[PDB]
Amino acid sequence: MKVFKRVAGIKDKAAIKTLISAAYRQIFERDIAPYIAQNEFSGWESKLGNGEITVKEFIEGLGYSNLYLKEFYTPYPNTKVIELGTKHFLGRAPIDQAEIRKYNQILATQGIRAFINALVNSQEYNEVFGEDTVPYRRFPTLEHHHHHH
Repeated sequence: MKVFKRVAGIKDKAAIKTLISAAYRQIFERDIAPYIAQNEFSGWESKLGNGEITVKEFIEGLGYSNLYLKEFYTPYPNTKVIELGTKHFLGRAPIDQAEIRKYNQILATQGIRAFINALVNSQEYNEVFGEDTVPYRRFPTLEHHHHHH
């Protein structure tokens, strides 16, 4: 039940970097070594800790990192990048085969930066995991809304 989000008062670079380490294990899936994280994102981390950027813009920027894409995109088929990508941001599986075709089409035409940006600008993300909250896995529960047809 360890909930990682930005509290209005966290100016601490240590607590910020723990929020960032959690965001790695959400998006990149792997636990990233802090000495690697300061070689890759030490310049991007300073904006989050001092407050020049939001948590949404930081995390969307982690989704743009070619380290993540080297692992879960460049050796992976585009459709598998959709389900694992949405799992890491929305915490959901893709809705229909047509939903898959749209994320697949955006990634094919624009590219990977537009694909992550589509998952993060999905209305479910901003209303639940907004510009303060980290996208944690949404429990094995998930079952809502399903009424009598």
